[PDB]
Amino acid sequence: CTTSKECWSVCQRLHNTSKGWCDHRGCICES
Repeated sequence: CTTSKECWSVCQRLHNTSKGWCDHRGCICES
């Protein structure tokens, strides 16, 4: 990631979800 904003196009481009934020384990994916 860069910040929280690179987890907004991660599971939206893989699955069918929306937003996210970045922790030090990876990207969080919220619907």
